[PDB]
Amino acid sequence: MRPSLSDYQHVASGKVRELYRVDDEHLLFVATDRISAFDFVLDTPIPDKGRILTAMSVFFFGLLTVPNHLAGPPDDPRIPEEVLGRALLVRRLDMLPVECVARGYLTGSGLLDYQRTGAVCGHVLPQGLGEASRLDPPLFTPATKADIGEHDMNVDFAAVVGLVGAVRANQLRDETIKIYTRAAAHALHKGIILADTKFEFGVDIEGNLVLADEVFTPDSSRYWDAAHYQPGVVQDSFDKQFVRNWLTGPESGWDRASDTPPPPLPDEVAVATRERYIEAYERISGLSFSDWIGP
Repeated sequence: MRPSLSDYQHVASGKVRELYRVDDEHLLFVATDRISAFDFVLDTPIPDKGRILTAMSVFFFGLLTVPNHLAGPPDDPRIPEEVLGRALLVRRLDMLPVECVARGYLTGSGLLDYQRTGAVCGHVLPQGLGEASRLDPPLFTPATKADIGEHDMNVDFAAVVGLVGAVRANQLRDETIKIYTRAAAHALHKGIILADTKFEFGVDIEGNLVLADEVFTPDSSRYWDAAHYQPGVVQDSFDKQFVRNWLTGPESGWDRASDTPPPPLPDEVAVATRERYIEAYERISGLSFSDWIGP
């Protein structure tokens, strides 16, 4: 009753997720409890973070109408007991080499590019925008993965055409904006702003576009509390602000500008952070995390 994880072949690790081969046409997509802050994977895990983000991704896959890479239910017998609730059975796709990012608000590298050049990913914007400015319409701001440990590189629409084809590039742009708009409106209705989001897509055997990776997690998207949205200043991270504040506060003993690895988190900060994840999940999904499956 359920295989061991050791029965599958590890094929890729990210900082936070792992991928295993199940057979020629299926993979096991595993979320860990690791958390990243200031581009460091922290020493301290967040309990149940992997299960909560898996629950979130499954919810949004269900909410969206577009084809996705899920290949079975969250309790599929192919999933080992050890990763139950934080692993998904998915179909193998030919992945497209584009980070498909939508921005509803101007922050991070999008804001920085604008402040440097007046444009973001080929979009020449109005003068006078700033931190957390609302963008209307939302922008397609594609990026490509760089070297290990390097940030993704922002690129323009012509670069996407060169990567995947002219018609496919149009399709990626249209789908990215459409599904971001739907999910952002849903979340905002529940009091959470999805400020931006990153998608990865693949193509199936028939040439069909399929949404893959994870969707609208607080790792793939900037979550903000709508009740405190204030254009012109930096918005708190809904999920990670307790972690960021402790690390840069007087108790950590850590100098962020040293680029030395940060120290472990207090247990109470890790537990509070877990609670923020559960809060975001339950408010967005209308479901109870106590009903989500586990070992």
